[PDB]
Amino acid sequence: SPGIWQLDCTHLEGKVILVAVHVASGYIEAEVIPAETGQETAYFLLKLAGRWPVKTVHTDNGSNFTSTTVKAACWWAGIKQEDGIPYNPQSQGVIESMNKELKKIIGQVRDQAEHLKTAVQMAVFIHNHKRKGYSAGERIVDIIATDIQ
Amino acid sequence: SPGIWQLDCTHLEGKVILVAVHVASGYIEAEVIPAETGQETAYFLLKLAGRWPVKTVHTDNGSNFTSTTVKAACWWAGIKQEDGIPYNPQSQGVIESMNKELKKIIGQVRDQAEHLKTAVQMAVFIHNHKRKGYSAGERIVDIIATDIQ
Ligand SMILES: O=C1Cc2ccccc2/C1=C\c1ccc2c(c1C(=O)O)OCO2
Ligand SMILES: O=C1Cc2ccccc2/C1=C\c1ccc2c(c1C(=O)O)OCO2
Ligand SMILES: O=C1Cc2ccccc2/C1=C\c1ccc2c(c1C(=O)O)OCO2
Ligand SMILES: O=C1Cc2ccccc2/C1=C\c1ccc2c(c1C(=O)O)OCO2
Repeated sequence: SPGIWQLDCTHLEGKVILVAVHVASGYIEAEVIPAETGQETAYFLLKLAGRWPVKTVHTDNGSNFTSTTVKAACWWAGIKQEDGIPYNPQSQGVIESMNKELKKIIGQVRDQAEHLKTAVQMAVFIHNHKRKGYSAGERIVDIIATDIQ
Repeated sequence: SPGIWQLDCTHLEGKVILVAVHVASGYIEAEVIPAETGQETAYFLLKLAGRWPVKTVHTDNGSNFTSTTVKAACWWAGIKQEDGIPYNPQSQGVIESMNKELKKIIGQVRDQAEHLKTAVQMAVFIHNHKRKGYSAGERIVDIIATDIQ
């Protein structure tokens, strides 16, 4: 489980927000794209895996699970690509809650930037620094450092 | 020490690659932009500081040191913005070497993707995972984990 991430795609302002959550910590990275394609999802996973030791990804839907470009990036980066089926139903709920909480934060900051993408990165920052006690950013570093050592 | 990063801007294919290096580990994040502006540097620093606990940044040149947009982002994210002057000249030489090494990796992958931005993220991945013995990605997590405790 230190290597497990989940993809999640949510919509705001006619645009798509692609999120990766590190399931054990709650830590996230996110970006805005005009629409979810395999091309964009593949690039996002390549960025993530160069930054954190991503071993497994639960993909967000069957189009990205099937996408040959996503499978190419998962092969390149050494990621085991998995489906995203909430074989555990508390999964659907945790992700829904995250999207509602991210959108709330986005609305709390939205007036401080012109572009949605800036607001989304402000919300990533506030989410990862929030203590709840340790923050998600502290949790992920502690988890992965324990895994190394 | 655990919160110190250095900005570095290098050029390839008529484009600019903006790099942040975590000085104690060598770990990097990077992006391709059409040219270095305060706007893009500000956005890049907001992304970085949402993902790692960025306390101090040595800016790469005086235009980004002066930029009011850069200063806004550093204020928003809680980053101490510093000049980039190698009061220790070892610094310049280290950054030069990194740019040469990154360009070398980029050339090694360049034919595997159409777009430079993809090649640069492949190079970020190879650089962060290279063991030296620990990799930069391992060093950064160990340093920050040690700091949290
Ligand atoms: O062919 C491959 C192998 C590979 C391995 C890992 C990641 C990407 C690619 C990849 C292509 C590609 C994919 C998405 C992109 C993208 C490109 C590109 O060709 O630059 O550009 C932006 O989003
Ligand atoms: O260790 C990590 C990795 C990480 C990734 C993303 C965000 C924060 C962190 C982080 C630590 C942290 C450090 C100093 C702070 C701070 C926090 C925090 O609250 O997250 O809050 C104020 O000064
Ligand atoms: O005014 C502020 C306060 C602030 C605080 C933190 C980061 C950005 C901003 C910021 C503006 C901004 C800056 C760069 C951008 C950007 C925008 C934007 O307005 O969306 O869009 C992409 O690069
Ligand atoms: O702990 C971290 C944080 C980090 C950030 C970026 C890249 C790697 C790492 C990393 C660990 C790591 C884990 C498993 C590996 C591996 C490495 C590595 O070599 O970096 O190499 C192959 O299997």
